[PDB]
Amino acid sequence: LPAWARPDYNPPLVE
Amino acid sequence: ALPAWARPD
Amino acid sequence: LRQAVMLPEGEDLNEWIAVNTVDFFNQINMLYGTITEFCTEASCPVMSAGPRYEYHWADPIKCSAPKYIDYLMTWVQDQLDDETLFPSKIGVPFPKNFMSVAKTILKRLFRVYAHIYHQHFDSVMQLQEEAHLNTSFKHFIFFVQEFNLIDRRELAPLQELIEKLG
Ligand SMILES: [Zn+2]
Repeated sequence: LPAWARPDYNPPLVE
Repeated sequence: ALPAWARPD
Repeated sequence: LRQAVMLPEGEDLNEWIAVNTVDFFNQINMLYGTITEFCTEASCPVMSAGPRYEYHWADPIKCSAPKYIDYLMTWVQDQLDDETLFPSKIGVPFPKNFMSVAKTILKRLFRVYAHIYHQHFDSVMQLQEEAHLNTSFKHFIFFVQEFNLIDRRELAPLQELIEKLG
């Protein structure tokens, strides 16, 4: 399964 | 018509 | 984003939804464009969003993701260019079925995000488009949630992601 599926996944956003 | 998603077989 | 997506003071709801819908179409059009090289007839013989969700052409009749997404995106662009649906001239009101058409457009754009996240996240990361993808999707989702523009069933494929972003 994809990385974003992990419960520890912290969605990286544009800065 | 692009119907709603369905569970695959 | 919770504030940015809110209807500006005195602003017309339809116009607000219209302007933002165009922006969302452009963002997903751009994001999908970056991975078209990796979304082929061979890689994606059927339009899906992971092992639990699939999108039929008609229902069942199935079709590839590239064909499905191209048709869906072409249809959306045509709606955006329909003066009767998305009036650009002053004084011309939005049609009575505008909200319904806008919701259908947004429900469909969602499926493109779903497909990219489930079937091409590896390409997204490789192209270093992960932050971009998340940012546009977050804006998209926050906007739809603010006006409840997409039914719960449709959102199922990225529900886990939706919660994390919230
Ligand atoms: Zn694909």
